[PDB]
Amino acid sequence: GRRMNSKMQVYSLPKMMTLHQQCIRVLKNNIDSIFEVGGV
Amino acid sequence: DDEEETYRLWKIRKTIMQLCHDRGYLVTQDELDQTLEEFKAQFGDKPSEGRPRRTDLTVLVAHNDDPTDQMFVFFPEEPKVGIKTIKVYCQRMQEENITRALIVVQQGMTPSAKQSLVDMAPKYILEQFLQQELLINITEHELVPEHVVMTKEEVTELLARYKLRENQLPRIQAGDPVARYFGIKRGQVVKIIRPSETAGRYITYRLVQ
Amino acid sequence: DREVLRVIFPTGDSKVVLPCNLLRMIWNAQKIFHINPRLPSDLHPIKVVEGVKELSKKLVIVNGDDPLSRQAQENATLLFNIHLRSTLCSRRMAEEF
Amino acid sequence: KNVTLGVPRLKELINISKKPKTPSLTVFLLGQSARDAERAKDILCRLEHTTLRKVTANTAIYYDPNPQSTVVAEDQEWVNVYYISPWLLRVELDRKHMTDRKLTMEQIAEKINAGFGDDLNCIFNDDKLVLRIRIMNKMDDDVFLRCIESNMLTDMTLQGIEQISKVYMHLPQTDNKKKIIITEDGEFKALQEWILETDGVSLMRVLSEKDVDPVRTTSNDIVEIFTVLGIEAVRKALERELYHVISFDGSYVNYRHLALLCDTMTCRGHLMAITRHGVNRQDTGPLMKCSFEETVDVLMEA
Amino acid sequence: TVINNWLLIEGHTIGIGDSIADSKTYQDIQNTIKKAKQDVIEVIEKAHNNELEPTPGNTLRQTFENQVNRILNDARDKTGSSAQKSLSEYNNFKSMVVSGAKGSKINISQVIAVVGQQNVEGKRIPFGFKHRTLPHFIKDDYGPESRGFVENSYLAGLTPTEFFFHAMGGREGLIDTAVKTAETGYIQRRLIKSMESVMVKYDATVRNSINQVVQLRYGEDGLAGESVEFQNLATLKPSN
Amino acid sequence: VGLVKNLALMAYISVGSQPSPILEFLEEWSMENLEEISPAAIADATKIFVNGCWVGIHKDPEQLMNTLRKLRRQMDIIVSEVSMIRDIREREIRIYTDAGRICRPLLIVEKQKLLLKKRHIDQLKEREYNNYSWQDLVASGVVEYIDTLEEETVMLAMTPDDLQEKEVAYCSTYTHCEI
Amino acid sequence: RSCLENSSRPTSTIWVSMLARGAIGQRIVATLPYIKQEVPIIIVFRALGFVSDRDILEHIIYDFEDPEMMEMVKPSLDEAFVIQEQNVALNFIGSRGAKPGVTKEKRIKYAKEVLQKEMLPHVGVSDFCETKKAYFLGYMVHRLLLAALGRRELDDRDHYGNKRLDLAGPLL
Amino acid sequence: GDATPFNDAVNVQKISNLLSDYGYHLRGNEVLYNGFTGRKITSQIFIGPTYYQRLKHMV
Amino acid sequence: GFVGIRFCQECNNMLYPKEDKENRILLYACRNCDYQQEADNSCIYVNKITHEVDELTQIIADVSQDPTLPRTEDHPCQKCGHKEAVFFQSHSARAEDAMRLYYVCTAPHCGHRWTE
DNA sequence: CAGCTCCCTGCTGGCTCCGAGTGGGTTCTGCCGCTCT
RNA sequence: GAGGGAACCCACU
DNA sequence: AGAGCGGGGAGCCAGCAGGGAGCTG
Ligand SMILES: [Zn+2]
Ligand SMILES: [Zn+2]
Repeated sequence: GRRMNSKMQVYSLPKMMTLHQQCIRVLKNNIDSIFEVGGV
Repeated sequence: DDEEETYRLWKIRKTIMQLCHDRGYLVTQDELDQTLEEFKAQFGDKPSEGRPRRTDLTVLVAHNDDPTDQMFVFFPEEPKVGIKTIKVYCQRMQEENITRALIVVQQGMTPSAKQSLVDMAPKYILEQFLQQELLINITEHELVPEHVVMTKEEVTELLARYKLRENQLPRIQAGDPVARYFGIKRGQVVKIIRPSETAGRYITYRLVQ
Repeated sequence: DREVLRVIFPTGDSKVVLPCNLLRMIWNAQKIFHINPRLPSDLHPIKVVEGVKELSKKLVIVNGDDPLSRQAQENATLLFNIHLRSTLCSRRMAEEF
Repeated sequence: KNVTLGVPRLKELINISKKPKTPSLTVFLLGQSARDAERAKDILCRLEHTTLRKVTANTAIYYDPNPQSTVVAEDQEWVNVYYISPWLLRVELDRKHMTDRKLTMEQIAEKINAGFGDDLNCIFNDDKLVLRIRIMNKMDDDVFLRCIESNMLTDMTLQGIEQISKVYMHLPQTDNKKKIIITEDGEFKALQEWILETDGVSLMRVLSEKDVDPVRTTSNDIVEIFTVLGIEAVRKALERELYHVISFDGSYVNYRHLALLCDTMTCRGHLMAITRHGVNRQDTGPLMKCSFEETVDVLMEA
Repeated sequence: TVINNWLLIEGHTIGIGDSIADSKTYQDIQNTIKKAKQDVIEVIEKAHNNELEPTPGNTLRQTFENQVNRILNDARDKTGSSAQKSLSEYNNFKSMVVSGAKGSKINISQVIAVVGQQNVEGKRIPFGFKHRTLPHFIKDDYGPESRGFVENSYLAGLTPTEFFFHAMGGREGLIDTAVKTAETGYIQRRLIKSMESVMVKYDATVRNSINQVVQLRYGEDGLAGESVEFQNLATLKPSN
Repeated sequence: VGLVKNLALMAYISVGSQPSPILEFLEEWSMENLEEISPAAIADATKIFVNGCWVGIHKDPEQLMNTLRKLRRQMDIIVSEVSMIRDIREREIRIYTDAGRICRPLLIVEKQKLLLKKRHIDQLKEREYNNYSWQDLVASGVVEYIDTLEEETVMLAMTPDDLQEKEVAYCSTYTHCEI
Repeated sequence: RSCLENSSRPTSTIWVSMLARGAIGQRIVATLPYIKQEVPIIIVFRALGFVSDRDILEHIIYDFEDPEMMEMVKPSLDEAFVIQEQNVALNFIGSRGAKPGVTKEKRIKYAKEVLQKEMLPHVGVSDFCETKKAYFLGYMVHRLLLAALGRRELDDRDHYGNKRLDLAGPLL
Repeated sequence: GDATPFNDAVNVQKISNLLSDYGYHLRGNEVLYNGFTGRKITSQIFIGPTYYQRLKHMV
Repeated sequence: GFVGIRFCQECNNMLYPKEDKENRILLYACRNCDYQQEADNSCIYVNKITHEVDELTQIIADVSQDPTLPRTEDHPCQKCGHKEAVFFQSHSARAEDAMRLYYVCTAPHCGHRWTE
């Protein structure tokens, strides 16, 4: 008796993300989780 | 365009000749299946110049059962038709002692013209017909069944058989398109033959009111 | 009759609504009289023809002998007489029924 | 198609309505235009009404005191090829609307000239359309030119019939609107032919056109059929429409009940609606009419 | 009487085991629904890239809605058909449907597989809010669940948005009944009063109260409607 | 049918409030009155309506709406039944304090997390012996009364399971959640 | 449906309507309470104490780079051009009230009290409130223009944001 | 039993397994006997406690 | 395109077009007072029929903050290159013919709006 | 030939209809003050 | 062995 | 002197005001 239930925002990450781009975009999705960057 | 009005005039003529053949007037088979190229041969092609002239398109037919009884079919050249031109046609009716006539207007007539046709209808029978109404034969439509104008003897034996008065029949208006097509007045009875899905055939009788 | 039918029904719909169910009546006659369908029958085709003619005279809707009455009676039972002739054929009553 | 059906169409049928909710035509095509899609489209664009608004992209009032020296100068060349009022209608059209209607530019010019008597003047060329209208030969000319601009936009017929708003071409996959013919073998064979279903009715004008079947072309408008084809034709049409309404569900009502209703509705030569305005105008007794409706008015008129 | 006493022997029931389908059927129905929702998203992204073709006679939103509704109705019919073919011969829903006693096949579809699309005035669930059907949705959401497609059966139970859209769908039917009774009654009354005195007379003609001829024979054949039957003309269809 | 209706269980109809303290707060929170502005400033400023009365314009509607919601969520100047709608597309802020508005309490979701946490449930578990009640939840900024016009500008989560990140993320900006 | 808050008095409804096409263009008129004919809206703005046209159109059209709003207020301006003074506008309104006046002074008093206490009571029922009432009337005309241009969408009658519930309190 | 409308913790399969844990058929059916003859009814009858209410509309 | 209104400077009112045949030019002549003004543009009345291709001036950038508007990451901004955007449709009656997405950059102070 | 007459059309106002059949209930008539002793 | 009307509301099929 | 009398929708039809034609002095 399981109920099927899901939604989808229709449309129309296909992007060559290198090391610095991946690092900055991971930080751009988890900004608030930084305690102390060290010496950056 | 000259070609559009040439096609119009040919179709109007063909419908008029079908109408006259249906009313019982003597119409030869050559004129009944007369085609557009035969209209371009018999008449002109450029009505703006006037090679087919509407006055040249006037039809004279005679009744099958009485060759001294004839019908005119006039085609006025003006869009709106008043007293002057129908009095010209009435003088023509008098001077060639014709009884019935059809006037095929192309836009209409004045109200006083319609009143005047009703006025001399006891003496001379004139019938208004628009060009747009005559651009097809309505009796060939699939909805329109077979209309047959009954002779007064047939009406007499009809009301004798069914023991009916005239007012106990179904009615049809005098301004009905098929009643106008067959040119029938009050007191005439139309036999209407139509196919039936339960009986096969059914004959209704309709008095012209 | 077939030309009349094709005039009446230009769409080719053979379904009509008619009083007597002739096919079921024929099946009733087969079951009542124990008709063996694999034997020769003692029914002369002229009996079929004349019986259908007399029956069609006997099914009167419009009464009288006036030609107006005759035409109305012919029109009132046109489909049923067509269907009765198409069903009680001498051919169909011999090889089919 | 938004064809009215069910109870509202039944009410539209038995109350003879001068304006049905969705009046429609079923145009059948006579000849190879029934088979070819492209001359079927030619008949479609010959039937559907096309105002000048249906093709215009923009219109503008300009000031050109000298037409030799055009202000706009995007159209200077052919205007000076041509060589009045200093006021100007410059109308630019949408080319897709200009092309799918198969209109040509001189047709628009001659329709302007015929509609307004050619007292004004229209000059055109393009190869980004331009049509330039000036008025030839007490009050400012702006209000007159704006009024004739509004008349050309919302009152003008380029092609088609005015009461018909739009036309639905389709090919029937069902025999209910097909062309059932009898072949040389005596078989019944369906012919899949292009049919048109308009959103307005002008039955006389449509029936009169070329390559339109003047036999099977019909309407769902009962008053239009009565005015065009007669009383027995509208009896047959009323029977067909009532049968459609009843048998859309697959439900069956015997033919004699529909036949009795239509024979009652068309017995007296005209369309007698199933209302007080049809039944209480009959030749029946005053007590029956006062039983139905408008009791006191019927009794006073008696 | 005979069948009621044999049913005393045999017995007939309906249970919660009749709403149950096989697990393979549930996987097939969920696969059909997932495929249909993927097709709906494909149509939405085609219309959003201006790749959808506007059919003649319809505006672009009308043909978009028609394509979506055709996909969802095909989904409901296919899921229902799989569910009602998976039924065993011992099923009670199947017994009462194929006996014709009670229940459509759509009832089996809605009980077992998919309740289906909910409609208000024939269209899908309107944007009652500012371009949303409910405040649980993003704006401009034209998908199945946003505009009233219920992907659950009555056995699975509806989600709250599906429950509210189904309440809108049923309220539409209750309204349609309670406002069509008066119009139908007025139509019936006017039909009666226009022909209450029309009758077959003793000369077999059909006349009204004032003896005008309506039909010369009743139904043009003079026959009563009770004793006529559906028959076939054997000489119309065949070739020469 | 469809004319006589019933309230839902947690639906509460607003009883009415004085527009005044909202009006002094708006006066001392950078709203420029209509009687002291040129019309040329209207074209890019957000109009402010209080009980349908256009009272002024404001040029920072983020901070004004956030300040007003913060005041309502802590039972300050804005009482709990005051409805505060922001129509972003048409640059309007409508404040309704009149009676007859029907509203319901919804949980507040901020940054995809409920503001209702386990300490509230623990305190409500002993309602008889903490004197903790529903009104303290209203005072804690946890639940919020949302009416019909304000429900056009909120993004509801049906369950807190909607707030969880999905493989096909439908929305990540839920504003409230259903109880 | 205007009604001044925290005061039980019956609601006074003002309509601001825009005529159908089938003159030059689209005319905005105002069905005021207790004025039994359709006053043009520019005449109402004149009667509120606004002789000019940047005054009226700044009250109505808030952005002057927008041309379509101007092209739709143009017929309403040009139909009400012959009235240019405040008291002339007051006479033009009061001549078609429920109680006409043989004296011009009585008609001026009638139109003043109608536009003072009956036309939009919620924004102001007191003197010197012509600017707030005129901004709200301009907002009504602005919303009419936005909906007629299609830029804004028509309101829904069944939306309970548009509906209040008279309970035992307001009814009693 | 809890029958709050939207509750994932309660579904037909869970209730069926719970009913099978008490020596009943999982889908609620039982082997009923005819009261008049004593013979087993061939179908198995869905029987269980259901909340009925008596309405004011007495004959 | 569209040409704006012209306003009188003396009596603060509307101007009206008129054609002076003395210079055979176009002047904006007020008819409450005697103020006249020559016209920079000859266009007096102008209408748009199928020229509704620009829905972007009706869009204000503020709609980037709407929590109910859908956000996407697959359509980056051209001006500032932000990943987040909000997408919606044009909701006018004159945009029932189209379901074109209009996008607004979610990031503050950018405000760039585009289509496709 | 200008002004008058005389019938088609467009408009607004008026008018009349709105399913069948059942239970049960409350609340109202009637609304109060007088002129005579 | 038979002494109120009307208005309204709710409900039933 | 208290007792009693008085005082909403939908759709069709009909009349009147506008045309456009014809008519006469
Ligand atoms: Zn000036
Ligand atoms: Zn950006």
